[PDB]
Amino acid sequence: DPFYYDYETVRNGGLIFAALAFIVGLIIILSK
Amino acid sequence: KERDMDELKKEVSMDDHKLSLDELHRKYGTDLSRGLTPARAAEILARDGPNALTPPPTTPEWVKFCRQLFGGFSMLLWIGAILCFLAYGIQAATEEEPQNDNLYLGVVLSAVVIITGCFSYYQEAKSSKIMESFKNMVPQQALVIRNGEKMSINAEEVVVGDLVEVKGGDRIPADLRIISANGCKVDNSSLTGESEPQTRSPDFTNENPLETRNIAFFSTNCVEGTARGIVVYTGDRTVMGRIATLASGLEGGQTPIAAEIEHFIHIITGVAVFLGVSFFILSLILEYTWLEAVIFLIGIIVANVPEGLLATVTVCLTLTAKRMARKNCLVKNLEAVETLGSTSTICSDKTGTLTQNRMTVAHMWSDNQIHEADTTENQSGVSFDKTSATWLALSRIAGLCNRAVFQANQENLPILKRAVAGDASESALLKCIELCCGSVKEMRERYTKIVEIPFNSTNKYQLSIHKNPNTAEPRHLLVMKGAPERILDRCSSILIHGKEQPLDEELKDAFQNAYLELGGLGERVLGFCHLFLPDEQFPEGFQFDTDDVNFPLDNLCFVGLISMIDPPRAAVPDAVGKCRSAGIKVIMVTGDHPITAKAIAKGVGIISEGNETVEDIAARLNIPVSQVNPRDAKACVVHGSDLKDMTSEQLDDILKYHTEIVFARTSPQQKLIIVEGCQRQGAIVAVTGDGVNDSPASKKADIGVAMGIAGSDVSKQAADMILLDDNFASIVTGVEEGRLIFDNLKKSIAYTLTSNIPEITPFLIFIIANIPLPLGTVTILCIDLGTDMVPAISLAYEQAESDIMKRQPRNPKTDKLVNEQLISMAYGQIGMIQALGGFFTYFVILAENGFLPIHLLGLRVNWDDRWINDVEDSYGQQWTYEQRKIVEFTCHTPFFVTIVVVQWADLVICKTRRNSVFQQGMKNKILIFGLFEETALAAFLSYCPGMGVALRMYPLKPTWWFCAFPYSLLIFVYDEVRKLIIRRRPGGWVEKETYY
Amino acid sequence: KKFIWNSEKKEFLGRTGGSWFKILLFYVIFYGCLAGIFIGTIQVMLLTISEFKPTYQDRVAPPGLTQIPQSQKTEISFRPNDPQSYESYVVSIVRFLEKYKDLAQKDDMIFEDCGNVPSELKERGEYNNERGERKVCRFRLEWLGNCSGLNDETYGYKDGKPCVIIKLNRVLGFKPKPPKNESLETYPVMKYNPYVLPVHCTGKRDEDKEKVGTMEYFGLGGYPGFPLQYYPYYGKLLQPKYLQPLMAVQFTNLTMDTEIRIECKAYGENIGYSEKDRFQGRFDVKIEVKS
Ligand SMILES: *[C@@H]1O[C@H](CO)[C@@H](O[C@@H]2O[C@H](CO)[C@@H](O)[C@H](O)[C@H]2NC(C)=O)[C@H](O)[C@H]1NC(C)=O
Ligand SMILES: *[C@@H]1O[C@H](CO)[C@@H](O[C@@H]2O[C@H](CO)[C@@H](O)[C@H](O)[C@H]2NC(C)=O)[C@H](O)[C@H]1NC(C)=O
Ligand SMILES: CC(C)CCC[C@@H](C)[C@H]1CC[C@H]2[C@@H]3CC=C4C[C@@H](O)CC[C@]4(C)[C@H]3CC[C@]12C
Ligand SMILES: CC(C)CCC[C@@H](C)[C@H]1CC[C@H]2[C@@H]3CC=C4C[C@@H](O)CC[C@]4(C)[C@H]3CC[C@]12C
Ligand SMILES: CC(C)CCC[C@@H](C)[C@H]1CC[C@H]2[C@@H]3CC=C4C[C@@H](O)CC[C@]4(C)[C@H]3CC[C@]12C
Ligand SMILES: C[C@]12CC[C@H](O)C[C@H]1CC[C@@H]1[C@@H]2CC[C@]2(C)[C@@H](c3ccc(=O)oc3)CC[C@]12O
Ligand SMILES: *[C@@H]1O[C@H](CO)[C@@H](O)[C@H](O)[C@H]1NC(C)=O
Ligand SMILES: [Mg+2]
Ligand SMILES: [Mg+2]
Ligand code: NA
Repeated sequence: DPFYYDYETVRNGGLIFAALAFIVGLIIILSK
Repeated sequence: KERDMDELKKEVSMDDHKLSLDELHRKYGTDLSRGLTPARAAEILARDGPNALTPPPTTPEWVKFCRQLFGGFSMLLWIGAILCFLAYGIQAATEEEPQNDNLYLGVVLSAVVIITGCFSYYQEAKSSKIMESFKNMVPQQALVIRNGEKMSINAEEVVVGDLVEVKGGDRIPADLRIISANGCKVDNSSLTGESEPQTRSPDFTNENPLETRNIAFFSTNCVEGTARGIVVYTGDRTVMGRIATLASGLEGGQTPIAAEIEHFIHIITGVAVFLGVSFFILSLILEYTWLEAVIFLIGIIVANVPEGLLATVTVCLTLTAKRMARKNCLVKNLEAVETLGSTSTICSDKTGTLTQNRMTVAHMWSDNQIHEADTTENQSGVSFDKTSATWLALSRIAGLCNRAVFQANQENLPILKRAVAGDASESALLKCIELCCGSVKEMRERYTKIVEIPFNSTNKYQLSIHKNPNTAEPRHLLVMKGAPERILDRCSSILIHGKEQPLDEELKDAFQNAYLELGGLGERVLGFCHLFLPDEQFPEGFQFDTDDVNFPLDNLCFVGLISMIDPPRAAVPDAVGKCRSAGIKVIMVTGDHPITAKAIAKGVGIISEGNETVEDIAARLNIPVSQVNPRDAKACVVHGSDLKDMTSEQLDDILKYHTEIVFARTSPQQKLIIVEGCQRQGAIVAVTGDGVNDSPASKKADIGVAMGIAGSDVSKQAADMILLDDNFASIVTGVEEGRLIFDNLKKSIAYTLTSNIPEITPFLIFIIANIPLPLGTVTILCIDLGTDMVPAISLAYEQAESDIMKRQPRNPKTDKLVNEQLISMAYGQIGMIQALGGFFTYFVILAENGFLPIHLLGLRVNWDDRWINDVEDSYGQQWTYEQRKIVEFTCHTPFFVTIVVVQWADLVICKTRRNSVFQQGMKNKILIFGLFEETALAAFLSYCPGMGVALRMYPLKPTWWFCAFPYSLLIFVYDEVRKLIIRRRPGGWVEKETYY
Repeated sequence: KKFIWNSEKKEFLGRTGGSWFKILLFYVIFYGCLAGIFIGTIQVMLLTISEFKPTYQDRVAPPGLTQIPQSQKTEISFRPNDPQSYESYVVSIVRFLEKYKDLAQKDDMIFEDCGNVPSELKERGEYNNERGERKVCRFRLEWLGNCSGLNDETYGYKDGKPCVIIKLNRVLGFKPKPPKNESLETYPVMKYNPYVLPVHCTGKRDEDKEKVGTMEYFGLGGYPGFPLQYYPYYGKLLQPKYLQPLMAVQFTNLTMDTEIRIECKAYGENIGYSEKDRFQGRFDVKIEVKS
């Protein structure tokens, strides 16, 4: 039915993106 | 009535020193050789107060915490919180089921102010805490003669009118009136700035109590000799006491950064109330009532108040102050970190600040040639030639014929900073021999001294005879030193490369010109000579008792002169050059003698080589000084004696027509007068000093710089910045950082001020077009105090785009921190595009869910209604209340995300004000993390489970993340062509209209 | 310092005349370009959506359940005697049913007589524009017995024992699916389970359920629900003047001078509910006939 949206997949992707972007930024400020 | 009290303290002191010993003992009632009875001493001790300055005014910690809770920026946020609670109070009593938004915002603004206060308070308190760790006040007991007996009592138990004795090394307790001296030399450096140890004689010499020798002063140290005296002044009534009390009771002024923030708030609230009032009238003209229009006015005014710019500006200043504390340049006041950059006229002190305040061997004479020795504080200079026989003889004459030796603990300390017991001149000689000629311990004991002759009161000469340890000649080695005029009369032989020659005038006149060269250079010169006593007329058994002529006074062998002076610190000349390069006027203000002040000025850079004073031209032309036109003289020396008879206009002319000025023999009060004269011109002033005489000058100056170790406690407390390492180059670093953080603050402010247009425009058109609310309040908080915090803080880490130490100091009346160009950029061009991008994402979300944009007009009337659950969209569908409200909140979330997307480009373009993003480069790692954290945080606030419940932020369909991309690219390209036209065309359109 | 208004060297409000013209011209060109850009992008956005169907329809998954007296707080408080006390209600009922009169549904080119008995769904092809303007099934007021009447311009409704009709939220392409014959305890209802969306009202607690004595439902042919022959909806563009099904509910035995809560819950598989939106699927009302 067109009255359904897979919000769990989009939400999961957004949380994974936020996690990767934040850990990458942390690697950016830790130049070693 | 404290005005009169301060006025009687701005005047130079008076005295009664010029009195016969009988008139003095009659006025004070004291025995000249027995002092007074202990009962009389206790009666005065319990009559006027102990001999100690009244403690400073204690500053309770709740006072400065409330201070951090107030100010100019925090006050704007306070009025914003008050307006929020006023609006909420109106909304509570007047309408049904009032909204908690305004209350939420008011408590948030209050929390922002309180947190900023806690942070800034902890920082200033940390600075003062590490400052208390520098007060090493060791009690010092004075030697007082009372009832005919000598007793050592605490300095505070000393009273007025009692006999006091001081020994070489002891500190002058109170202000004494010398009655009997024995070759006594005191140290008036920390008080009157007099570098060389000024001797103290019982006879009155000068009408000025500071210049005369019959007066010892509070906080001064008796260098050599012993003396007696009657205490004339005690406690706060003393000279340095009146100076310290004047310093404590002076005005601090308004720092330039503070005035800039105030002007910034003036423009912020100006446009805020303009928009609020014009929209209040517009709302009443449309349909809304006074009840609603008042809430609109408060919402528009409060919305235009940067809530996070306070914490960002504070952290900016804190970061730069952190770098200052890293280089041992501590700032007591936070905003004081910026004043150095805005400075345009530096008034410096000579003794202890421009110089090392220590006698050092400057130049030597040998083979009719001048040899300059290394006079740096850390020994990082050129070393003279130390392989000739003339040096091997002169070094022994100095290392042997000298009453100077190291003390007990002088082992691990360096050769220069270590303490030496004796005369300052002999100390400089001992250090130079111990540094450039091995060691003087084994060199002095190698030549066993037989008979010596110390310095004489007339024809000052110091001689001594020693045994000869050479394995080729057993003749006695006699050495003697003294003034060159006393040694020239007792010399016939001259040493050269190892052999002797007669006193031919061809080289004797060359010695005279060398003497006048080292003398005219402001240095003190001495002559050294020696002679081999014939072991045939004075065998090894004969004892030359110091009674008659046992040594030939004349026919000696002169080896060479040895000059000495207090040399400037290592990086002092280079620092002065850097300051002048940045367009900062350097003016020396010292109480030392003019003959030495002019030499040190020319040696450090205050007086450029080639420039002539009003007297130099008259001397070069052999004409009276009253004839030369002062306009033909760029530099000028102003004596303190003449400064006393000056008016305001005269001092104004001295500073306006003379570029290199040197104030000599100036009292601390005159130093304050000079600082005020410089401030009358309207320029930022920085006073750099160490002694107590720098307290009233460092206090009244826009920014005071005290020496962390070589400085006095009074001027160190009355200052605004401390140099814990005494590295005068820190002044240059300070003037650089002060300009650096200034420009970075401009960038950071333009960033926070750009986000206000897309934060207010949704509400504005919500009032006009009557469309559903495009942007929510909590989302606005997630932008101002959420994402944008890291980019704005990272904007402080930006470096110089061009050379900042090259441009002239900013004009306070022209280059303001937030000029009308920043408003035209943030509020006018960039923020406008960001607002359009937000509205685009808004219309995309609503048109895709069934509400075409054209249909959104006049829809908010029934949209916001909580009971109309059948709201027709553009497709004929019926929407309930919560369904369409879910769309409005899931419509606020992408508006916030759109803000972050446009802030990416806004941050990259604000990072560079004139250079291109490709020229400067994304080398700011904090900025990269700022964008990464900003985006990750924005995504987390939308996709975290339970956000549409707590913060009412619902998840976004991925295509929403791209509705804002073209606007960001547009912003970036627009600002890029802006900076490109500014680069290619530096004349006026793009520069005077948008370049802020 | 705030009298920079003018000078003999040409300045107005802060700057000169030629500078005012330069800045004004720049801002006009700049904002004009911004407007053209926003309009062009909004046009592309208009080109990404169709005229016969909304792109996203998930935010209206559970249809709502509204009523005719759009009360300020879903409360019906009036006096059985004072005609002005219940004027706000009757006005909205007459205005709502003004499009259901026999004279309003007179054109045979846009109206189609569905039938006196609820039948299966009526699918009129696809949602494209290849077909002409679809037909809308008629719904005469006579179906709502005891709450329609043959009154004059003013529908003399019920003073004592009021009437409250319910309506299902019009959704494009929505096909209502009533519950299976395996009804999980659905409060006595007729056996016409296959071609009508059931809607049953009740109290809210042990008190409201006792105060509300008897309720009488009215619908198509006498069934308490919505007939499937009127669905699905094909948008306002393709089906203008569409009349969604209606179903009236009358509360005969009420306790006068007492505010009682009623919950009219619509049942079905394609009918969702929500603890946050008391209108999604269900519907609430606070009736109080104070004499
Ligand atoms: C509609 O209202 C009428 C009253 O106008 C109801 O008619 C009554 O019905 C009862 C049976 O339930 C009879 O005993 C009465 O004699 C009738 N009175 C009149 C005046 O006709 C009718 O029942 C109502 N319809 C429904 C479906 O409840
Ligand atoms: C309608 O409701 C009334 C109550 O308002 C019912 O009549 C009451 O019945 C109780 C006994 O259970 C008596 O104690 C009351 O005196 C009665 N009141 C009246 C006014 O008659 C009545 O039975 C209900 N009728 C229907 C058809 O539901
Ligand atoms: C201008 C460029 C270099 C910036 C690079 C970042 C861009 C490409 C990133 C930043 C945030 C990202 C989005 C983060 C969140 C969502 C939701 C997720 O469930 C699908 C991906 C999607 C839709 C991403 C698409 C790509 C995106 C827009
Ligand atoms: C809700 C709507 C109608 C309000 C419209 C406001 C527009 C027309 C206003 C808002 C801000 C204004 C600008 C503010 C800044 C500048 C720079 C200044 O030195 C001259 C005025 C100028 C160039 C203004 C032009 C008009 C302007 C763009
Ligand atoms: C001169 C050139 C570079 C300008 C080209 C404009 C481009 C960058 C703009 C014009 C219209 C824009 C699109 C308009 C429509 C859609 C559908 C929407 O649901 C998501 C945004 C999205 C996907 C936009 C992405 C960016 C876009 C394609
Ligand atoms: C409560 C509010 C009243 C007007 C209308 O009913 C909409 C309501 C919800 C949104 C709320 C406004 C009030 C002003 C805002 C806080 C005001 C604002 C926003 C951010 C900010 O920093 O300062 C003010 C603009 C809109 C606002 O957020
Ligand atoms: C449902 O079941 C009843 C008997 O339990 C039967 O009479 C009725 O016809 C059934 N309806 C359908 C649609 O199967
Ligand atoms: Mg803001
Ligand atoms: Mg000094
Ligand atoms: Na100060």
